[PDB]
Amino acid sequence: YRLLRQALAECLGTLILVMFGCGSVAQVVLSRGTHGGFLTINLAFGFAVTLAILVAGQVSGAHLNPAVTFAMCFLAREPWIKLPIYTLAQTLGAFLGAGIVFGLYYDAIWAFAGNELVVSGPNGTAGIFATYPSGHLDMVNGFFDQFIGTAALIVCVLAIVDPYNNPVPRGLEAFTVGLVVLVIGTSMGFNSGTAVNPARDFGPRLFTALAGWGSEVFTTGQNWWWVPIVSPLLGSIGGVFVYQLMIGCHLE
Amino acid sequence: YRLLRQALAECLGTLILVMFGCGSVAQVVLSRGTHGGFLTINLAFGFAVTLAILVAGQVSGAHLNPAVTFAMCFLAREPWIKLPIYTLAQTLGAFLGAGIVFGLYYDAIWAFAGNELVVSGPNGTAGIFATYPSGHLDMVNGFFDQFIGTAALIVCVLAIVDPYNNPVPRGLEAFTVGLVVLVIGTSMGFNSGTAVNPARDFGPRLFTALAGWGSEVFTTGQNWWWVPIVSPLLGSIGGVFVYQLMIGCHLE
Amino acid sequence: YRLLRQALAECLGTLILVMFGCGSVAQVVLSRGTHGGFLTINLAFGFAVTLAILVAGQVSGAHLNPAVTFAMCFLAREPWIKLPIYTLAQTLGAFLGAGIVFGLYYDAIWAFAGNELVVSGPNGTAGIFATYPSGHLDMVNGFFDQFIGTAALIVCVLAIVDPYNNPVPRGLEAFTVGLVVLVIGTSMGFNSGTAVNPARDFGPRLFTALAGWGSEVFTTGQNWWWVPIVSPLLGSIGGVFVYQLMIGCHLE
Amino acid sequence: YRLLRQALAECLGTLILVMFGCGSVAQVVLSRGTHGGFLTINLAFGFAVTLAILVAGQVSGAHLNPAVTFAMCFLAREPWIKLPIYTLAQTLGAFLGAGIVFGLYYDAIWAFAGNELVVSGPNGTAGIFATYPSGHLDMVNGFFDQFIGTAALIVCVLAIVDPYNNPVPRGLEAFTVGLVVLVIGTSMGFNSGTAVNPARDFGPRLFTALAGWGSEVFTTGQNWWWVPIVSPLLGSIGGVFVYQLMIGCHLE
Repeated sequence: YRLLRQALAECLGTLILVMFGCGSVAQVVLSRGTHGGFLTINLAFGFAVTLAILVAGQVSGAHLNPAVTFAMCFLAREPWIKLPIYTLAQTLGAFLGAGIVFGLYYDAIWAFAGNELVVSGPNGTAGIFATYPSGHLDMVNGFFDQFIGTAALIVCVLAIVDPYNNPVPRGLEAFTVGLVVLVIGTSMGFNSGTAVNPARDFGPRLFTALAGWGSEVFTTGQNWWWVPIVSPLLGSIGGVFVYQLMIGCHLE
Repeated sequence: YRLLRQALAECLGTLILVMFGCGSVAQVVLSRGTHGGFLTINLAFGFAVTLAILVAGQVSGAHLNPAVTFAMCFLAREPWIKLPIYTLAQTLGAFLGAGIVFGLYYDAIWAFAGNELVVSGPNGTAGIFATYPSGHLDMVNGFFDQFIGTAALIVCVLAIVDPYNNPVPRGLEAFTVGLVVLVIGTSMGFNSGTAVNPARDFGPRLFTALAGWGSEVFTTGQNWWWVPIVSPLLGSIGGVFVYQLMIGCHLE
Repeated sequence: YRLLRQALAECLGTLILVMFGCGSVAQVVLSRGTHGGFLTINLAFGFAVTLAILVAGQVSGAHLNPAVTFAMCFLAREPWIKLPIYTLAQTLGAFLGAGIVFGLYYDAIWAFAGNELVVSGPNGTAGIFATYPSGHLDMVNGFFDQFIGTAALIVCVLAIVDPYNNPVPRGLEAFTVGLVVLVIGTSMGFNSGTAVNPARDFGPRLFTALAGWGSEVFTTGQNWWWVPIVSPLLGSIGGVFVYQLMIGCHLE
Repeated sequence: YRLLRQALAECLGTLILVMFGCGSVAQVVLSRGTHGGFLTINLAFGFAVTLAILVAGQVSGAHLNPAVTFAMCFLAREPWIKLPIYTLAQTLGAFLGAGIVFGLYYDAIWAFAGNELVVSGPNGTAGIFATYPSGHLDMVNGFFDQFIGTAALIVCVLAIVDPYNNPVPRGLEAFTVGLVVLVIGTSMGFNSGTAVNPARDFGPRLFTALAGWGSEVFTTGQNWWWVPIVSPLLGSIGGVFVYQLMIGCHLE
C-alpha cells in the first residue's frame, strides 16, 4: 500500500531524531557538567531534525511531528486519514529510538543512582527521554512555551512548503526546519531540549514506563505528561491562523 | 492592496527575529552565567534573521530593517512611498515580538529584582529588549560601531541582490544576511547583541515604556535612545557609496 | 587505469579528514583543557569529512570509509574488486595524514611525557591518532556504539545517493555526511572523536607502531585494535537491511 | 580598465575579512577571557572569508589571498600581470581593514597598557592585527604550520574551481573556502587565528608600524615578519603539485 510506505518513512525519521537527540541529553546528564551543556543539546536536536527530514523526505514529506501533520490536515493539504497513521508511525520510532539510547547507555544509566532507576531528583535519569517540569516549567509557564514554540514552527514550515510560492529545492526544507528547532530551544523555555513534538515526548516517556522506571513517569508533576501533547496541538492551530492571516490568504 | 500584502510580510518577519532574538537574551540575562553567554546570543540573532527572511522573502523581499529599506530607496530601487509603510510595519512586530517575550518570561522578569521593574543596573531587565550604553558603549564609541556595522551590512546585501549580477537562488540571500548579522555582533562592539536594526531597537524599547518600566527607558544614558536609530541610517548611506564606488558603478 | 584514478582520490580524501581530524585532537590533548574540548573536536571531524568529500567526490564518489564501500558492494552498486583497492587506498592516507600531524606537533608530542612516547595513561599521546578504551568504552560497550553509529551513517548515505530518488546536487552529499559524523560523535559514545571509519582508526594506529610508540598500540586494552574494524563492518550490514526494509525495497 | 575593476573587488574583499577577523581578535584580546576564546575567533575568520568571497566573487573571482593568486598564475590559469596588481590590491584593504578596527577599539587599545602601545608581552596589543611568535610558534615550527596550512587551502580551492569538473554553483565556493579556513585554525598551529594569507598578515602589520607601535613590529622575534609571507607562497607551490599528482593530471 502507498500509505504504508509513507508510514515506514515517518517511523524511521522519528527514530533518527529521537536516537540522536536523546543520546546527546544522556551525554550531558550522565556526565554532569563535563561533556557540554545546553548548546550542544540544542545543536544536536536541530541537526537530527535536518538529518531525519533528508532521509525520509522523499517518501512521506517528512512531517516527523504530529503537530505538523495536524496543521497539514487542518489546511486540507492532506487527508484526515493520514493523521492517525502518521501519529502512530511517529510515536513508534520515538519508542524505538529511546530503546536504542537505553541500550547505548545501559550501564551508565543504571549506575547513576546506585542500582535503581529514579524518575526525578538529583540522581534522576528519566529526564533523558522525556521532559519533566522544572522550577520555571510549571503547568501555566510550560503550556505557554509549547504553544508559542509550536506556532512558530508551523509558520516557518508553511512558508517553505507553500505551493503558491516557488518550488523549494531539496535540502532547503531540511535545513530550515532544523534551524527553527535549534532556535526554539535556545530562545523559548528556560530549560527545554525539545518541546514542539508530541511524539518525541510521549514515545520515549512510554518506553520509560516499561523499561523499569515505573508508572511514576505519568503521575509526577501533577500529571504533566499531557501538557507536551495538547499544547503543541493547540499551538499548531494558532500557527495556521497566523500564517493565513499574514501571508497565506493574500497569495491567491 | 499589493502594498498592504508586503507590509504584512514585513510585520511578521520582524516579529520572528525580535521574538527569537530577545528570547535568547532573556535566557542569558535572567539565568546569570548559566545558559550561555555572548556566543549563543549571536548565533540566535543570526539564525533568527535567516529564518525571518525565508518566511517573508517571497512577498516583500524581506528587508526587515529600516536601514536596508532606506538604502534601497536611496538607490531608486524602490519607491519612496515604501519607506514610511515598511518602517511602520517593521516597528510593529518588534513591538509585538517584545510582548511575546514578555509573556514567555513574565514571572522570571518580575522576580529578577524583587517585585518591581528596573531599567538599568545589576538587577536590570530592560536591557533584554533594547540596547543600553555600557562602559565601552558611550555616545561617540557607540555611534561609530553602529555606523560601521550598518555600512558593512548594506554592502553585503547590495552585493547579493544586485540585478547586474547573476540571479541568486532562494536561501542564499537569507543565509548571507544571517551571516553578516552573526559576524557583526562577534566583531563590532564590545557588547552588542544587535545594533544594525533601528526597528529592532525602538520597537522593543517603546514596549518597555508601556509594559511597566516607565519613561526612564528614553531618558537614561543622556538620551541614548536616538543613537541606535540615526547612526544606522547614516551608516546605510555610507554603505551605499562604498558599494557603488568599489563594485556598483563599474557593473554597467 | 580508470580504477587507479579513483584510488588516488580516495587516498587524498582520507588524508584530508585524518590530518584535519587528528590535528584538532592534538590541540586539545596536548594543551590540556585550554584550546577547547569535545565540541571543537566534533565540529572539526564533521567539517573535515565535508571537505574531503568535496575534494574527492567528483572522481571516486568519496566513500572515504571502508564500511561505506562495503555497503555499496553489498548492494551490488559497485563491483567487489573495488573493495580491496579502496580499503588499501583509504588506509594509506590515514597513515600519511597521521604522519603530517606528527610533524606538525613533533616537539609538543615528545615533550608531553618528558622525552619518551607513552601509549596510554595521564601523559599519553597515542590517543591523538587512534581510539583507546576508556572506562565506559569496554569491549561490549564499545562494540555496541560502533555498530549503531555505523548503521546510522549507512542509512543516511544510502538515502542521499539513492538512484531511485531525485539526483541530489553537489555539496548536499558532502554536508549531509559531515552532519551525520558530527552528530554521531555528539550522541553515540561517552568519548569518541570518530568511531565509524575503520581506515581512520587502523591507519593512524599503524603509524604509531612505527613512529616510536612501539607494539603496545595493538596489545593494549586486551587487543582492542580489532574492535574499531570489525564492528563498523557489521554495522554497515545492519544499516543496509534497515534502509532496505524501511525505504529501499518499496522504491521499485 | 577591466583589470582595474577586478583590483577594486579584491581591495574590498580583503577589507571585509580583515575588519571582521581582526575585530573578533580585539574582542578576545582586550576583554581577557570574557568574550570568548579561540572557537569564536576561528568561526569569525571562517565566516568573514565566506562573506568576502560572496561580495567580491562575481567580479574578480575573489582570490583574496596572494598565495591563491600565485597558485592560479603558476597553473597558467591567470596571466602573470595579475599577480602584482592583486597582491597590491589585497594588501591595501588589509591595511584599511586594520585602520577600521583601530578606530573601533581606539580607547580600549590605548588603555590596555596605560597610555602607550606595546608590541608584545602580557599587555600587548599588536597581536590583534598581525601574528607574533609564541612559545610553540618558533621559526621552524611556525614555517611548517604555514606551509601545510596553505597547501591544504590550495588543494581545496583547486578542487572546487576546476574547469574539468562540473561548474559549481555560486555560494558553494564561498562556503567551501570558509570551511577550510575555519578548520585550518582549529587543527594546524597551536595558536593561529589565520596564517594562510600573506596579505592578511603584512597589511595589518604595516599599519601598526605607522599607527604608533613603532618599528618593533618587524624586528621582534628575530625578524619573524617575513615567515607569514614566504612560507604560504612555498606552500601554495606544494599544494599545486599535490593536486596535480593526485587529481589534476588525470582529468584530461
